[PDB]
Formats: sequence, C-alpha cells, structure tokens
Amino acid sequence: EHVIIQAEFYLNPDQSGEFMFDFDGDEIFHVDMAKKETVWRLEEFGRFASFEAQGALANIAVDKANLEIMTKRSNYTPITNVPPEVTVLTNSPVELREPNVLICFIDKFTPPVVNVTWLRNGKPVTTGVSETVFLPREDHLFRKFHYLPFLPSTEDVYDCRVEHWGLDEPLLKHWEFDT
Amino acid sequence: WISLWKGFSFGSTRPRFLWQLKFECHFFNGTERVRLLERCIYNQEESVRFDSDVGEYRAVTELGRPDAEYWNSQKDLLEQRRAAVDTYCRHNYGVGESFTVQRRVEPKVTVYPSKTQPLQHHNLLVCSVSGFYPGSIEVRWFRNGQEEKAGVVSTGLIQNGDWTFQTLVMLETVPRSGEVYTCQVEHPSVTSPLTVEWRA
Ligand SMILES: *[C@@H]1O[C@H](CO)[C@@H](O)[C@H](O)[C@H]1NC(C)=O
Repeated sequence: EHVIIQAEFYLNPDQSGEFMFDFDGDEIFHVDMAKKETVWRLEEFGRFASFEAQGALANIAVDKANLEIMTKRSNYTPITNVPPEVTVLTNSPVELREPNVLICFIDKFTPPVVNVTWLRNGKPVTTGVSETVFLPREDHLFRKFHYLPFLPSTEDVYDCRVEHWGLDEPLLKHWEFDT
Repeated sequence: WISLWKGFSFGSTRPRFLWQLKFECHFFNGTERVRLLERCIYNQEESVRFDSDVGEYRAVTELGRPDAEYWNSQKDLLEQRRAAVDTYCRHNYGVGESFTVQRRVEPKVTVYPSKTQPLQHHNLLVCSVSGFYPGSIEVRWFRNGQEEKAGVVSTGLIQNGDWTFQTLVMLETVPRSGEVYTCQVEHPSVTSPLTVEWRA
C-alpha cells in the first residue's frame, strides 16, 4: 500500500502559494514560484521523469480565486493559529570531529508561514543550511524541516529558534553533546 | 507525470485566510485497487470532496454545499474525474514505480553503551539504525544468543525528510563482563538480517 498526494495551497494576505507532490510523507518535488521551475527533492529523480511547471502555476492561480470565493462565503472567518511542536535531532551518532547534520523538525502548525533561524552558541548561523517547503498532513496542518551540517565539539552548543504567530515567545530548542 | 486540473467555486497583525486542496491516490495490493480522493480545505476544515468510490462531489460542511451542487452539474467534469483513476493515479504510479515504490536503501547499525540515569554504570544499551528506506523494519535485541523482549524501549520510526529514516532501539540491562549482546535488524533492503555485537 502506498499513497501519492498532490497538495497545493494559497494563503492571504501574504499571497504565499505552494505546489508539491508528497509520496508516503516524503516530498517528491515542489514548484518554485519565483523562478517558475520544478525543484526535485532529490536530483536522482530528475533523470527518470519530468514535469511541466506551467501546469502547476495554472492551478495556483485557481487557488487564489477559490480562496477569495470561499472567504466571502465564510463571512470572512479567520484562521486559528496553531503553535508548532519543534524537535531537534541529529542525523547519525555523534562522534567528536566527525561531520554530521542537525535537523529541526517543525510540525503541527497553521497557517504555513514560519521563520526559522539557527542559533549556534549565541551567534546565528547562515551557512550550510537547507530546508523543505511545507509538507501536507492528514489533519491539514503542516510539516517542515530545517537542516544544519556542522562539526561536533564539546564546547559548541546549538539552538533552533522558531517564530510563529501562534506563539507568545519564540520556541527555543537546544542541543549539546552530553557525556 | 500528470497534474489534475481544477475548476472554479460558486460565487465571488492582519488576519489570515488559508485554502488548500489535496489529490490523494491510494494503491492496494499494487495497482489492482486504486482510489482517488479530492479534498477542498478552507482554513483547517474540509468542506467538499470527490470520492472515486462514490463517483460524485459530496459536501463535508455547510461551506461545501454550493460547490457540490455546482460541480456535480458539470457532467464533463464528473466523467473526467471518474476516469481519472486510470489517467492520473495509475499513470503517476507507473512513472514513479522505479525510484519510489521499488526504492531500497541499506541501514547503518551502531551499538554503543549509555546511561539512562547518572548511575554511571552504563546500564542502558543503544542500537542506532539510521539512513534506511522504506520504513518497514524489525530490530531485535539478543543477549548471549537469547532473544530479549522485555525491557526494550525504543524510538518510533523517525522521518528525516530526505527520503531516509532513523530509529533507536534501547535495552536496559546490567552489563556483566564477558557477555555478548547482539542487535539484529531485518529490512527489505537486505536478504539476510544485519547483526552487530557489543562486548562488555
Ligand atoms: C518572519 O516570521 C515572524 C514571526 O512572527 C514575523 O514577525 C515576520 O513578519 C516574518 N517575516 C519577515 C521577518 O520577513
């Protein structure tokens, strides 16, 4: 048994939209709105298949239209923010001087707009990082990943700082080598 | 690789409004039984849906009632949707069967001691399995060649978002010097189960 999901959404007034294919909870690819091209989750997939990004952008335009129609029908009911549930974990066992990856798993939140900044030591980190677009869920909340390849050491501490409108204070999740 | 088209609805510090739709293809026993489910979700509540089993558009809330009557009036849309199980769900499966359904990645197993509490005697033992695909995996703990099924606490299947999984299966034990512990992992990626040992 397997499930392939074609999930798209549109959000106002931010005018943020997204189009992506999810397979058993793992993103196959997402369409980049700004560059107007298909972005595969893994590059290996691109050799075997292809997809026309124009057909994706056509559905997004409809999502904006239907969102405006549904909002007026609903008497302009707004959305109830749901704070995320952050969890920081490593990609593999932690050995000193052995390169590894740090993962920040944002989950169970809506609307799908958050701002995530890595905070190693007390100084933010911007290099080596990557992320994934918002992934769909069964309860119609969202999922997101933020990565950070780093080098473990006894005296280095990391934090994942998440900002969401459902939160009163930015949620701080900590990670440090303990032994 | 096809993407399904969609029509229009019926009608015409800041607050936020969210709309989303999801096309779900469900495969049972492979391609033998396929089911297509379309959802229209305003904010966090589903309003209207189309089920391949029923063959029509049905409303989930009060908001989805206009769309259900409207979209069911379009006969060409319904006749296209009922046949979308083959033209859309079954198509993408054939396109993606090679590198997703038939994808196998070998796990990497590590065993190392740890302490559940600062008892400082390394009572707990950790079997770390990471980087495998798909998720279906069986990890067993063996002590001196005998299966230890009591006192095994684990982490569930962890999804890394990069098409790889990880999991930790832990054994709370009193490590006697001279005993050999074995962690056995059984995965679709391997014909024979992987074994890793740790000597006190
Ligand atoms: C980033 O997220 C924060 C969280 O509320 C928000 O205040 C801000 O407007 C967002 N956008 C930025 C900083 O461009």
